Amino acid sequence: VKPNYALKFTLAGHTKAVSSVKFSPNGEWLASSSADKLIKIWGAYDGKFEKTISGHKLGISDVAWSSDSNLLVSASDDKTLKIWDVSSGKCLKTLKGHSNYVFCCNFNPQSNLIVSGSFDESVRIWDVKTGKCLKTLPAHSDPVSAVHFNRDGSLIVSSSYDGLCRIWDTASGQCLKTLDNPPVSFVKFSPNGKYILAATLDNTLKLWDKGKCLKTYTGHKNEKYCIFANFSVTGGKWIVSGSEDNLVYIWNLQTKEIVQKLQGHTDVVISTACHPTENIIASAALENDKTIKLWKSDC
Amino acid sequence: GCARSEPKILT
Repeated sequence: VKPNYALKFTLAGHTKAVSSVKFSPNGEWLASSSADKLIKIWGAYDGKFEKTISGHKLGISDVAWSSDSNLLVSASDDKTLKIWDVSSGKCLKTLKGHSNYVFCCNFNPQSNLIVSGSFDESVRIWDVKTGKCLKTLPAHSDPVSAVHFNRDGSLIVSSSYDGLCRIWDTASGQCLKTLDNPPVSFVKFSPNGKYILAATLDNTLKLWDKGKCLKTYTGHKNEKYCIFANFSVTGGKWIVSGSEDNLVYIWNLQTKEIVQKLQGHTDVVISTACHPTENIIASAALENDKTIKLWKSDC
Repeated sequence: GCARSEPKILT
């Protein structure tokens, strides 16, 4: 039992490396960010280009949606985040305070807060309404590669090149858990909150419960980039990630076997995303490629 | 040009 993702659409238009793609929670849209300093919005089901959003002064490493699908936040080498009204394309707020590139970002499920991680080694928590920084966590001793909230916003998980994954109490700022030593290049909670998936730059993904690793997925290449990984849960239960051999890998969540590889890109697949209700994967690639692809499966 | 699209050099 394996999925049968097949290519349906190629979303071309960025003019440099794509950095991150995300489906909107309502399923209607895909947002992408790129080194070309733009964000683009695309139809999730037919890949139709919808709009270009502009204003960052340097390349963008991440983008993320608010719960209601009405706002985006982006993280840029310009040391700022920006909050966007996706209807109008306008920048509502510029979040200033990091002292080096902002690398990763996310809303909480309430979407009154944004969390960011930076090459400055900190995690910052921001008020969406005022754009003010509410907390700066001295979270890591090297760049922060990922930050994500759990399902009720009560926890944040962060990962870093310093080899640590840390779970934080949002409200108190306290570190509740620290999860060898390879750089941790990506982390996220599962769609239900109960697990975390972490990538390390030794070509390994791990599913963690107790502070214990329950599964390890390997076979792909990941020694250089902060590649997004995902749980796919609309059909069969898979783990999905890009890879530095230019493929999308899909693994069986429970058996850990590779069940499909998707071939379309001519550079590192930096980012993948899984649609919230249909079996659709978006993939995006770096400078030699510059495209996003939409793939669909019957399971 | 962004941080995500530049490699973390190991060795």
